Amino acid sequence: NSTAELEELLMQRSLTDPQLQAAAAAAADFRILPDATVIKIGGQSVIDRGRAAVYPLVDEIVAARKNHKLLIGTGAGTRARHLYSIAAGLGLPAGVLAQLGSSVADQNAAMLGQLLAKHGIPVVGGAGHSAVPLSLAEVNAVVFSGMPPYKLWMRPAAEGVIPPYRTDAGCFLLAEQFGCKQMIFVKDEDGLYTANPKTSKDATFIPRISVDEMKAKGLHDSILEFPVLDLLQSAQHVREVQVVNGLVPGNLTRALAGEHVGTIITAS
Amino acid sequence: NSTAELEELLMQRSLTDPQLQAAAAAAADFRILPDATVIKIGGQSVIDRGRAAVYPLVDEIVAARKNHKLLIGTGAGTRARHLYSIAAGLGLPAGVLAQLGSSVADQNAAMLGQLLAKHGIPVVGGAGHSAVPLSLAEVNAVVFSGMPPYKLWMRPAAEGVIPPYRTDAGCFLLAEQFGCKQMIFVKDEDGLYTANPKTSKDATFIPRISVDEMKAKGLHDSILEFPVLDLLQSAQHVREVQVVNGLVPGNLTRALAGEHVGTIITAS
Amino acid sequence: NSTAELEELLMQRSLTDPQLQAAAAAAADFRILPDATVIKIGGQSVIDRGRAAVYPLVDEIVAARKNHKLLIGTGAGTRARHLYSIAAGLGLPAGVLAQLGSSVADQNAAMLGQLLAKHGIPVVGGAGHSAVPLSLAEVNAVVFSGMPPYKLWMRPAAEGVIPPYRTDAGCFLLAEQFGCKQMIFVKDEDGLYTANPKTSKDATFIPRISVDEMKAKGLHDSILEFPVLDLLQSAQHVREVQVVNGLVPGNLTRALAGEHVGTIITAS
Amino acid sequence: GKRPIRLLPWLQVVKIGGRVMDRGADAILPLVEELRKLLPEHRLLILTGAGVRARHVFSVGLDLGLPVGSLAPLAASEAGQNGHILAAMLASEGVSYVEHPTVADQLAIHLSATRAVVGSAFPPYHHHEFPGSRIPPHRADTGAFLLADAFGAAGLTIVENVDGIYTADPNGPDRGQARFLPETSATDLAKSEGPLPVDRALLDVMATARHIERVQVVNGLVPGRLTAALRGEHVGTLIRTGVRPA
Amino acid sequence: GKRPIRLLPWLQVVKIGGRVMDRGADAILPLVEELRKLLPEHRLLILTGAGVRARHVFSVGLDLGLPVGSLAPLAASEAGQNGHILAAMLASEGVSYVEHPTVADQLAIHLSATRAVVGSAFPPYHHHEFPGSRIPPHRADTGAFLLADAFGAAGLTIVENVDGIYTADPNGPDRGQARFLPETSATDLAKSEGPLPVDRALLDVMATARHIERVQVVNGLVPGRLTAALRGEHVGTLIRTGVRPA
Amino acid sequence: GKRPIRLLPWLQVVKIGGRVMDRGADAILPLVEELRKLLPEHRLLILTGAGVRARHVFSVGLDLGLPVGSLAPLAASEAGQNGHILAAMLASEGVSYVEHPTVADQLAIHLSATRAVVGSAFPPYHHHEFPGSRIPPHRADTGAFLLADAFGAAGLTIVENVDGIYTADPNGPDRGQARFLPETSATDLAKSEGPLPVDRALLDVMATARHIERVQVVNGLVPGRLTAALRGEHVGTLIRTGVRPA
Ligand SMILES: Nc1ncnc2c1ncn2[C@@H]1O[C@H](COP(=O)(O)OP(=O)(O)OP(=O)(O)O)[C@@H](O)[C@H]1O
Ligand SMILES: Nc1ncnc2c1ncn2[C@@H]1O[C@H](COP(=O)(O)OP(=O)(O)OP(=O)(O)O)[C@@H](O)[C@H]1O
Ligand SMILES: Nc1ncnc2c1ncn2[C@@H]1O[C@H](COP(=O)(O)OP(=O)(O)OP(=O)(O)O)[C@@H](O)[C@H]1O
Ligand SMILES: Nc1ncnc2c1ncn2[C@@H]1O[C@H](COP(=O)(O)OP(=O)(O)OP(=O)(O)O)[C@@H](O)[C@H]1O
Ligand SMILES: Nc1ncnc2c1ncn2[C@@H]1O[C@H](COP(=O)(O)OP(=O)(O)OP(=O)(O)O)[C@@H](O)[C@H]1O
Ligand SMILES: Nc1ncnc2c1ncn2[C@@H]1O[C@H](COP(=O)(O)OP(=O)(O)OP(=O)(O)O)[C@@H](O)[C@H]1O
Ligand SMILES: [Cl-]
Ligand SMILES: [Cl-]
Ligand SMILES: [Cl-]
Ligand SMILES: [Mg+2]
Ligand SMILES: [Mg+2]
Ligand SMILES: [Mg+2]
Repeated sequence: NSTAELEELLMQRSLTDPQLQAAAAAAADFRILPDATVIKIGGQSVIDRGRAAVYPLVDEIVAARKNHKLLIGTGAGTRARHLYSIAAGLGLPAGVLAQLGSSVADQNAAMLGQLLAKHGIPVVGGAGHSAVPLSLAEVNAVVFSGMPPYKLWMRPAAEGVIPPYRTDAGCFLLAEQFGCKQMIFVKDEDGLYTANPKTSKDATFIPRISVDEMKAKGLHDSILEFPVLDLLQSAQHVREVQVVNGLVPGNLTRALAGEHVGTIITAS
Repeated sequence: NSTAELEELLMQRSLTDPQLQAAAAAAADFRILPDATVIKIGGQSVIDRGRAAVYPLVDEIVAARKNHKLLIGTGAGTRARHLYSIAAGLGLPAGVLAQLGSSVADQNAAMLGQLLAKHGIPVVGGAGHSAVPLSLAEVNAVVFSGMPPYKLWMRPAAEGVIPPYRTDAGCFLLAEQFGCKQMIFVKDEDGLYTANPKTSKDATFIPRISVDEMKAKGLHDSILEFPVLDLLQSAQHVREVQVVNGLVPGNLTRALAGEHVGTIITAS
Repeated sequence: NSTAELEELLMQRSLTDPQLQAAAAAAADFRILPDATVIKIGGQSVIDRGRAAVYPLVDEIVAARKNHKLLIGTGAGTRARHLYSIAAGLGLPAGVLAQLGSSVADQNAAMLGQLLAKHGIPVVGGAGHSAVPLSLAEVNAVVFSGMPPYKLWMRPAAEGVIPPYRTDAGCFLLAEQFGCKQMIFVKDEDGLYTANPKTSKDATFIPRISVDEMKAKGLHDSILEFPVLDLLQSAQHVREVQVVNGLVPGNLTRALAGEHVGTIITAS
Repeated sequence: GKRPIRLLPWLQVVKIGGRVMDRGADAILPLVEELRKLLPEHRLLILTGAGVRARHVFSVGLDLGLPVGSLAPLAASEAGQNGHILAAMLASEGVSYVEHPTVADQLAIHLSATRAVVGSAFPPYHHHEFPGSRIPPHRADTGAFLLADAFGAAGLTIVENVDGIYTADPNGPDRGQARFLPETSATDLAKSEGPLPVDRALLDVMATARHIERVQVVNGLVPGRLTAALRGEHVGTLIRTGVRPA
Repeated sequence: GKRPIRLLPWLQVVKIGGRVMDRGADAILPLVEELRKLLPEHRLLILTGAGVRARHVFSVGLDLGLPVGSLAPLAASEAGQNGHILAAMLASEGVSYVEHPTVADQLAIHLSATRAVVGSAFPPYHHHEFPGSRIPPHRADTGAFLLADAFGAAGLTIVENVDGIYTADPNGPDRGQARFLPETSATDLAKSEGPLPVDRALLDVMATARHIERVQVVNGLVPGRLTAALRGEHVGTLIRTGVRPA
Repeated sequence: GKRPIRLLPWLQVVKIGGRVMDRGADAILPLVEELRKLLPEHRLLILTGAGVRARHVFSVGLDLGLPVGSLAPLAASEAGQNGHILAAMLASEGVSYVEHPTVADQLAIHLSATRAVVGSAFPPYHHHEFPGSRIPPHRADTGAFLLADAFGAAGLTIVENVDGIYTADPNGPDRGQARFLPETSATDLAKSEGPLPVDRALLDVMATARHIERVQVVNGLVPGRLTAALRGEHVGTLIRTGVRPA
């Protein structure tokens, strides 16, 4: 379908028209930041734990940016869960909770950024303004808060008022829409298990699994926000993700070097 | 006239006083960004044409910034003309149309900037914050929207509600007030002709001409917003401009190298 | 006191509890920008004097940033005193005057920044976003306005409506809270004297003095905002300051090189 | 437990299609006069869609290969410009355009200050838009509904350039087979394939709605239908969301 | 000469403790109902404190070694979230949350638009917080008073989770020795050592106050006490600031 | 066709000279009292000029060699500070200072919320100021007129520290030859050389005006003249713009 056929459809049809949708699908595919890696630093799993968890990861970030462009997003953690509990008890809707949780991820980005400032790494709003930092060997990394911007327009879950799209989904969608080469989630477990390893004695480690396989095992909502798995299956650019343990020294460095630590989750 | 005479006048007279005006005219002249070049990328003439026009110019920008500091402003184009038509049909004044047109130049700056982000080149508000980008060999260029900030305070034309000061004037005044060394307008024609080359069979190319000569030929409003020619005659720093064809491969690169492609319009 | 004892106190006690205060005092001490120097450029003493004072200091800043990370804050000066006089005559409170004075320090930061833009040095809001500039040899410095952000929440003085915390205090608190290594106040006198050298014939120069010694001599409010001396005695990171004459060529360069020009004021 | 509270239960939300605005003064002036007469009757949040200019920026953006997250904020700009145009025509009545963060956090105080405000119907998904289609999914209809339902508003009325939803595009190739649908459910529409005058994502967010029980699509080119729809009169297509009433 | 003029002499300022908000619906819903009934009686600036979430971010921040200027804006965020929660519950009455710069420069127009606004009680000291303690000094009580006195407001009432000030922490280890103080001076409190339910910095800014003569601390968990305090009735602890009346 | 519509036809715009504000309480307090009594009579946009502090920043800026585009925003800051001072004195009446983007896009809702707002008369030309003179051309008088005419306001009144326009500076060297001009045209003034109490650029924008037919310059140091001018009474210099009435 030529550009001419696409423009005619774009002008004459509703965007809902399947013929228009199909013509747009044939458009060229440009990756905005193809050589960058998006990293999510867990709020509850990492930053909430303080210096014992955060200081080693600061060292890894400083070492890794010598050879890797990094987009580092922060989670929210226990203070967001407290806000969610207060607001949910008041009957407030998901859109209001979404705004509250964003403030907590901002706090964590500020604390992490202040530990990195002397290394030249700034705190930015998001990947939209990472162009100059990522082009400088002196910096080559940025920190941002991982919450998506939906705010009051957050789509609610089928049940309950907890926002379904939180910092895992925010960071993933940033990797996807900027066409980044890699998405790494930094948590407090080695990876995916057959059961929650914190509340199960004999869970088995899973090095590699597809989204479909996860759902068939009953793991749709385990170590990642389960909306992320659905977004992953729809993604154009980021078709797999890696989940690693930020509490193991060097795990992030080794993941960036191509070592298969943790669990690789594939769209297909 | 000493600084003392100027300060006495500044304190005792109205700013309208010719004696005060003349004393201020004798002040020193500081150029803020003397080694930068301002480039306007046409909206209708270039960006509206899509990849066939834009992709080659992205390549030229990336190649040119290795040796030239660049301030790259974007035009608006057909979407602004649609907005102008809607608003003019409603009887809205020039100041309101001015605000509408700014949004379109912002769109074009965003699209061009996203193609340049992986090369380290940011999208900024304007030249006011280009200091660090322009000092880095890795970047050495910025993209901004070319519309002036007048908004509702836009001075209207003598006739009609179309804002007279659009992206040509915005980019020129930026070059002038930052004391840049060169102003290049990138359009879709080789330069100025004796008549509109799109709607005239036998127009003749004009390599070099003064503002006065243009007016005497009836070309006051041809390839540039005609207010720009008047601003050019009043300019302190940028006393000539160059108009080149962005659709000819390498034309921008060759203009930056000092080759006299296109048309040079001089204030005198 | 372990982290566990601190967290229990933080959850169970009022922040006013002396036991909680003492436990927090034992926390680790992180310096955010330990290798940077904060410099205050006086408004009335320097910038208000024009090119004869400002141009030589621009040269020193450009030369000094080759070897020193610089956080350069601007004072306000005579235009702020005019605003203070107008507003005080109207009975407006200190909080309102504080907002007015901030605009003047912003003006001075803009003028100084425009003289430095071609050298790659940006004007920023404050030290919070100086990470990337300070990591680049091409830049290695930023300019900001020195007024604190208290605005309407300014604590008033015991007598009168003049805001007690102005650009000296703003710059000092920035040096203190980012853990910078050095704080230099650039004024229009060689340093501290036994009396105001402008209005006293036989004042004696003081090369080094403590805050306590200053108060005992009746110099609590002389060459620095007297609240600064009290803040200096409470500081964790910046326990002395240096006051130098910006009108003496090279004085700032020599202070940054460790030469004991001017007066060193110590907390103890 | 129970559904969340209604933040602004007295609010009426009206979404104006961008293609209605595209028609210029011929369509806008009658609509502005009808809105003027509605100000004393309702507390109105008026939200504008994007229209044809978003199609053009999609044409350029797709030609440049840009992803869907890049196209979303570009289209949203056009909805905002339509809102500025509409608000300007109502300025003498005390109506102004307000931004997303003001809509999200201060709509209450603004509707205490004046009878109506105008904003953009496009939601702030932008570079965090969902992947899958190269056309941004969460458009003006979807954003207007998300907002109306989050607020617990009294209703959402969609103002179109057609009478409502048909069984085929009433201006398209199969226009001869198009039958008007006075009443339908979001679930029934979602299970259908073919074009609609409303976002397909609208049907998805209707399935998770917590307050809004029905949305009427009415022809803004027929004076009086918006007024009638805001009184609950059936003059267009009624879409049942699946929210059950007390 | 004379003291500065009163900018908003008809204003009543109410500071809601963050630990009151921490109690959730059980405490917030009665407070929201009392505030609803006060809207027609007073022109209210409602300011929220931070509460327990600020203690947690202090725990993490101090563990990371961050200075007091870094902890101040982190705690202020929590006060702002409490304000957004409270404003949402009052949105149907026309109440919205407003930011610091709006509070500082446009409070007049906003209280002309609606009967009450909500904001953060924490002052914008942030990275310019004073050194000395590792716990940020200028907290919610201090910011609320600075604002109220700068405006020349008619009063400031502090809403606590206790009846007022005691001679010891009424929930702490020496709770058995705690005697209730119906009335005290800021100077007398300042010369005392031991915990208080109000910032120690509050006592300092009271010493330089120019208008506010008394501040009452009342139990927000007892319905009606806020209403009584706003009428000058003595239902908690009265703090005399040292400002002398005409 | 026809001239553009009037956006705010019921608006009265008042420009207060910066040199009037420079006189301090002696001039401001009587002006504030007169403005207070005008609030119930008119819907006022009050715009402040820059005054002497802009002359000082011009002195420093020109000594540093800065171009005219750098001096324009520096002078505009001083007009904004004058606006903040004036608004503070009127805060108890519900009046606040509003920024340029609020003036440009939300003036309607703000004048629905309160009877008057204060803003800066300086236009946002800033670094895009026209070259030619080293003194920024588009100053307070010019910005106030551009705004008033763009809005289609009912009038613009300029409040000066002199009775109006003379044939020479009434406080200058040729003050002995200065004859008062009760009435003049912008074109006649433009063809004259010599100082004026209004920007020369004001005369240029009057030539392209679309609504405002006359602007009166009155002495703000004489109580009552502003009140009279807002009722169309001739108490100063009337400037005819060249706009023709129906
Ligand atoms: N099958 C499973 N395998 C591994 N982990 C699991 C599984 N099921 C549940 N989990 C739990 O999921 C948690 C990861 O979610 P968590 O919210 O901690 O991540 P996070 O990034 O810290 O979130 P936030 O950033 O929002 O705080 C782990 O702490 C782990 O205990
Ligand atoms: N005498 C002439 N010589 C050359 N070109 C002329 C002449 N007269 C008219 N033109 C036309 O002027 C046009 C340039 O204006 P145009 O608006 O396209 O520039 P632009 O930078 O794309 O504007 P914008 O950026 O606002 O879209 C050319 O397309 C050309 O057809
Ligand atoms: N004992 C003293 N020794 C030295 N200087 C003194 C003494 N007492 C008073 N001064 C005066 O203090 C002044 C320094 O204060 P000044 O306000 O000029 O600094 P500044 O940084 O320019 O302030 P701002 O930046 O707010 O304009 C000097 O000009 C000096 O005349
Ligand atoms: N099944 C259908 N029923 C009715 N109209 C349809 C149908 N399918 C397609 N259409 C077309 O959709 C058009 C409306 O287009 P669209 O919804 O894109 O405009 P809009 O809602 O004004 O735009 P925006 O979403 O930017 O506000 C109608 O004119 C009609 O031709
Ligand atoms: N002398 C005292 N009198 C009364 N209460 C005290 C005293 N000393 C300590 N407290 C304790 O202080 C508690 C109130 O805590 P705090 O003031 O920190 O909460 P808050 O004011 O809601 O918080 P925020 O300052 O964030 O608004 C009371 O519940 C009480 O246990
Ligand atoms: N022809 C004239 N007629 C009247 N006044 C004149 C004339 N020429 C000069 N002036 C002088 O202009 C002065 C007013 O100055 P100016 O207009 O700069 O102040 P302003 O309007 O308050 O300033 P701003 O433009 O910042 O608001 C008068 O006091 C008068 O001395
Ligand atoms: Cl769709
Ligand atoms: Cl002039
Ligand atoms: Cl304390
Ligand atoms: Mg539609
Ligand atoms: Mg308390
Ligand atoms: Mg004047």
